Parts: sequence; C-alpha cells; structure tokens
Amino acid sequence: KLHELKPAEGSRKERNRVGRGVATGNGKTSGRGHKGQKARSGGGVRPG
Amino acid sequence: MFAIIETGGKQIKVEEGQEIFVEKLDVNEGDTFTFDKVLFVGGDSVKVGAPTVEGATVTATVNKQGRGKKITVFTYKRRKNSKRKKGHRQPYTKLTIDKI
Amino acid sequence: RQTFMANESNIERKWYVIDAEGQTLGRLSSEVASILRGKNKVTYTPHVDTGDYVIVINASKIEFTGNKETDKVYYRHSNHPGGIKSITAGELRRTNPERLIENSIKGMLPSTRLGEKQGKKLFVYGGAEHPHAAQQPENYELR
Amino acid sequence: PRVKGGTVTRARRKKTIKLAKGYFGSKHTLYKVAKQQVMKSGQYAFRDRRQRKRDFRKLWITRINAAARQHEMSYSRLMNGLKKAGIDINRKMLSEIAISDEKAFAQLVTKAKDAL
Amino acid sequence: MEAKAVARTIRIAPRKVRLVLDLIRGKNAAEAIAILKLTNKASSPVIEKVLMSALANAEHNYDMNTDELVVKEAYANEGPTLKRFRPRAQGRASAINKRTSHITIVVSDGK
RNA sequence: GACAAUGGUAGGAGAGCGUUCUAAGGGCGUUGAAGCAUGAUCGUAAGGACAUGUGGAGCGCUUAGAAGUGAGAAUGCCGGU
RNA sequence: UUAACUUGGGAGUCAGAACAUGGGUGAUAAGGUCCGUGUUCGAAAGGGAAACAGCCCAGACCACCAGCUAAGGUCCCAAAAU
RNA sequence: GACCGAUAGUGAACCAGUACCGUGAGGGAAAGGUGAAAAGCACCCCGGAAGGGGAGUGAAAUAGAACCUGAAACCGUGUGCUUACAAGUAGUCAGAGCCCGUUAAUGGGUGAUGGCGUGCCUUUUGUAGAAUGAACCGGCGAGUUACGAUUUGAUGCAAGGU
Ligand SMILES: [Mg+2]
Repeated sequence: KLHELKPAEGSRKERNRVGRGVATGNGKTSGRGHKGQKARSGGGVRPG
Repeated sequence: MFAIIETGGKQIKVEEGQEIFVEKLDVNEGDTFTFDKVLFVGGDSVKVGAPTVEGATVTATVNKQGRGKKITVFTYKRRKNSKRKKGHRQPYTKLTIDKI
Repeated sequence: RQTFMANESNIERKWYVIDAEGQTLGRLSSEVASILRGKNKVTYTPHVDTGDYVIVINASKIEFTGNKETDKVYYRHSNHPGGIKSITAGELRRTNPERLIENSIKGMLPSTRLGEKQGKKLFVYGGAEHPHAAQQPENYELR
Repeated sequence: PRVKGGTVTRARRKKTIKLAKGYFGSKHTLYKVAKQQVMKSGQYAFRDRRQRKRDFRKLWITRINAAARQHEMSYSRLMNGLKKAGIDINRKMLSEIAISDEKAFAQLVTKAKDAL
Repeated sequence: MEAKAVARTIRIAPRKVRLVLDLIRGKNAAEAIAILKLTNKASSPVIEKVLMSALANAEHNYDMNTDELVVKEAYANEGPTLKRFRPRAQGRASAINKRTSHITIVVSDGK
C-alpha cells in the first residue's frame, strides 16, 4: 500500500556532503588537497 | 589445603568455598564443571608437587555468566585528523569451588 | 586478583647494626641502601615503607683504593655568584666521618617523596658506641 | 525548511563534561578545557592497560628473588632449575606460595637443586 | 523557628557589603545591632536597617522573644548593574559598572 | 571449522546514527506533552531509553520522500560575564 | 610463490630531510650544496641510545594481574650474575 | 505554501527610516509573551521612603508589571573526605585509611604513597615550541540551485525509442 513503499533494489544512493566532519574523510579540506590554484573557490583552469 | 588450577591460559590459586573470575567456558548456569589439570595441590602436610600431576580433579559450580564493565578505547594523534573510538565488554564466568 | 599488598599495620621493621670497619665505601653502601628499601624480605611492595632500621658504627675505618683519598672531591654550591666550594675525601674522613658515609648511601635511594623517609632510617656514628641500646639491634653479616 | 540548531549542542557538550568530573579547577567546568583532557585521559589509559601487565611482573620477580636468597640461591638459579629439573610450569604470579606457606616453598627449592 | 527580611537592589557594591556581613555571622543578635553602629564604613546603617526587620518580623507575626535570637545565615547576592560610561582621553571611552546588591538576614532561636 | 588478513596523513570506495518538514498507517497526553535538571543504564561508534524533581499543551515510533541537515578555532559577528 | 597487462569513473603530489655507501663542487670544511643505488622519518606507535621525527631491534584488530625471546643489559637508583 | 517563527522573515511584529552619528549628500541599530478573567496584593507590622513578612484574590504569585519555561560562564552561603618539608600540561594505572547506600553490579564519593606522562588546531623536511590563532560561556557562521555535457546504477520497450 501507501503506508509502506519500497524503492527499486539498487536504484537509490546517498550523496556526499563535504566539509561536515573529520572522520567522514571529506573534512577540513573537502577533497581538494592543500594550497594551489585549483584548491581556491572557483579556481581550476579552462579545459584544453 | 589449596590447589592451582589452569583455566583460561593462566593459573589461579584457589582453596574452597571460593568465587572467581574465569574467562568464558561452555556451560549453562546451575551446571557443574571439572578441572582435569591441576598443578600443585596440597597445603602444609598434604604434598604431591609434580609436573602436571595426575589423579586429582577439582570441581566447580557455575553461578552466572555475563559481561564485564565497558572499557572505552580511545586513541588520537596530534596535529593530524586521526582518531578511533571503540568499546569492549570481556565475557567472564563465575564459579564456586566444591571439592579438591 | 590474588596478589598481596602490605600496608601500614601489616608489617614490622626491626633493627640492624653493621660494623663498618675494614671494608670499602661503595661496596658497603649497597647492602645498606637495599636494607632501607626492603629487598631482603618477601612481602615487599612498592609505595609503602618496608625495610629495616640500619645503624652504622666505626665510620672512622672505611677504605679507599687508589688515589681517591686525594683526587675525589665533593663540589657543592651556595646559589650566590661564585660560590663553589671543594672538599676532598682524605680530609673528610678525619674531620666529619659522619657525613661521608651518609652521602655514600643517599645517592642510591629513589624519587624523593618516600626516598626522604627511607633515608632517615639510617643512623651513622663515628666511634664504636651508640645510644640506641634501648631498641635491641643485632649484628648483620653482610656479604 | 530552516533546520534550527536544536538541543544537540546541549547534550553533546554534557556527556563530555560529565566524563570529566573530578579534575582540577576549570578542567571540569568549561567545554574546551575539559574536552581536550578527555581525549588525553583515554590515551593515557590505552598505554596503561599494556603497561600494567608488564609492571606487575617487575614485582613478582622481586619477591621470588627475595625468597631464594634466604635459602641461599639466586633467582636466576631458581627459574633455571624449575624449567630443567621438573617441568614445573612457568608461573610467577604464584609467588603467593612463598608468602603464604614457607613450608610449601621449601620443597620446590629441594627439587630444583636435586636435578641441576 | 526562624524569620528573614530581604532587602534587594541597594545602591552599594556587592563586595564591600560582604565584608560587614562576614563580621556578624553566627553571633548573638543583641551584640550585632551594636557592632554595626560602631564600625565607620558605608554599608553599616544599610545592613542595620534590614537586621532590625528580621528582629521585628520575629517578634511580630511569629511571636517569639527577641532576647534569644541568633544570626543563622546572612549572605549578599548580586543584582543588576547600571552601565554608565566615562569620557576618557584621545577619543576613547571606558565602561563603568555601578553594581547593586541583594541583602538577606536570617535569624533563628536554636530550635 | 578450518586456515587467513585488520598502523596510516593527501586521497578513492563502502556502511550507518541524528536534526526540522511533508504524505500514509497506528499511538501516547491535564490521572499531565515539549523543554530543562540529577542518576551507579543500554549499543562495535555517532547515539537510544527509563526513574523521581521542576514545567503547563502539545509531541515520538515503523516504511518512503525533501533539505536553510550536524561548530573548538576564520586577529570571525551581536549579547552576557 | 602470487601477481601482472588491457579499457573506462574519481582525486592527490611537482618545498623533501638525516644516516649508510659510489663520485662531482668546497679546503680529502659544514647539520653545506648538486646527481646513482638501499633504508627509516614523511604517513609509525612500542623497547633501547640518560633527554632527542631520520641511528639499532620491531610494524599496535580489542581484552587478560599467563608464557618464550630480539637490540641492549645483570652492585644500587632500576627488572636480571657482587 | 513538504516558506520564516523574535540574532529568524522586511532595515522595521515595539507609534521605523524613529532615537543617534554627519556642515552636507548620506549612514542607522535597539525592542515582543502576567492570568482563562485585573479578580494588579484591602488591613496590621519594621521603614524617612524603597524593599520586605504575614494576611488575602488565584488552578499556581517558588506567574507580583525586574511579570511563560529559565541553560552555561561568573559571584555567593553551607557541609562528608582531604592538605602547612614540598619541584606539579594537573591526568592515568596499582592502592591503604575514612564517610556513605544505587537503574543491583564482582557498586559510589574522597586520595596518604609508587610507576609512566613536555596542552589543542593551522602550516611544515621537522613544533612543548620562545612560529600563527582563541579571555571564558551561549547563539549565528561555508561544495548550493538552474540549463547543458559525459560516464555509472535502475527501469520501460527494443530495429526501432521518444
Ligand atoms: Mg612559554
């Protein structure tokens, strides 16, 4: 019924929220590394 | 008299009417257990004294089986992001000695 | 579990008097700094005061081998500037032989909240008499 | 919808302060000071479960050594014979025999000298 | 059986009061009226005027005699401040905290 | 039931607790909810209850959905001391 | 004995350091600086070197008041042979 | 309305572009809650008055206009254990002696004496560092959405899909 709904098996997925811990991995640097150009907000150079 | 039993990889000096920590055995409560491996049995006058003496067995009677107190295991390292945190309850077995 | 911890009213500490004549200085002070810590007895625990009271008479006839009588010196300071003072172990035997043994032993005693109480079970006398006859000691044949 | 910061900064900052009662001065009142003493008092305890096992063995050997010297034998002559004369199982927590019954501890010293 | 008389938000400081309240605690009530009338501080007649209300609310409306009374506890809590400023040199200004206090005297009669 | 593995920063992968809101099924509440306070309890961790006190009208649980979704530091910003 | 190549998804790193051993530069100078090969720190706790990221032994899944050993040690501080 | 609920949503729920700052254009905050009904404390008593304590209204004033619940920091008063010969990143593990009695389990508070032990982040080849940052407690405070691109997981059909 409607009070009991199951999704398709293997269809759904959580999402990675970075910067929200220290033991989740993506924390205190959010998966960019240390200093540089492409660890700045909006860095990373044009492709090609 | 007294006698030395070997229970959980270690040795316990026990006499009579005595209650003990022993690490976990395979018995239910209210049962009876038998230690077929005794080492130095005898007080002042009673002596055998032998390498793993044969013939004498020591009985027991199980009062309860449960778990010890929770020992929280924390470990961090400074300047870094490393940590761990666990918790542990080592299961024991309480006995009561009836005969040597 | 089954271990023993000897405490303040579970032990006695009886008396020893040791003739300190005819034997050297730091070979004597090891069978004294182990009597004061109590390693001649079972029911030795840490953190309490076991051991035995030790009395030393004939401090005037301890020995030295080689020129320690002239080339062993005892530097001390006084916390004013330029205050180091020197004294040798040949003039310390003749002047004050009560201090010479009493610092040969207290350099061998532990961390100094209880090692101050262990060291004060030691009575060092210069001659052959002692006023501690009211405490009933005995002779201790030390190796 | 706006998730307001609710009652989780009450409770998470109690169950650290309540672990840290019994400490001096401000290390039982403030959060930041009693936090980082709790991280060190579970680190000191981790190397003190491993050290406890080997510093009660620096005591059992001291009592046995102060038991064989009055029977005029070394310690290193005592845990030599009892591996070699008998197959007396290696035990040093059972220096409780030497404290309790001196008559019991004497026959082992007889058996150690007997086949060494 | 015991009375009290709480005076609150008196203009005086809270640390200069509890030097005088420290002095009379656990003493007979006949003396402590006449100790606050010989000390030359600034909070003595203020504390005195509230001790003579725990000695009139213990004789009236409880009907106990005022010859046996003893000061059980006397403590000075803290009331709200009045933040006024002081114009200080080179264009600065420092905050001056005029504090107020709560005074509570509790007498007893040993029962 | 045998034999195996399990230190780890940058970083890749997996598995979970919790918070506000909505839909559906069931339920406690003035014979006292939420919130706060004390406690010697339970789980491998985040975290869950229960027992008296204060409180005076609204709140949890099972499956799924959606996020202004988690604070010890930014000479961080307003308030208190 | 148990890895290795191929195709596609996602980042990091481009400041390295001592010790040992072949040589350059300097003065057969530096805890100097620049290259080849190996190890440890980097990212590694533990016992030893009195104290001491890099030297010597050895890689922590958690618990136990059991056992045998490595580098190094056995008078006393300080466990073990005056 | 799977939008906010007094540090939020308008700068503004309070008589707001107002106190206040500037010669001028211009800048600009702070504020909410008694109770169902004011039935908002008659009269006595200490006081010069404030502020109290009884008696009274009320379900409750330990809801009295400092007016719902009332956290921490910080200042107090009381008491069981403890400390005036000792060199302390303040804890930890081993432990006598004392006063107690819980969610009943091989319990709680206190700690004479012994062993080990140079805070936390950030940047570094390397920090106890005498390198950087925080007085303390409380709130607020950072990988988001859109329209495209490509790969992976699901699902519907499949020489056809939409
Ligand atoms: Mg400093």
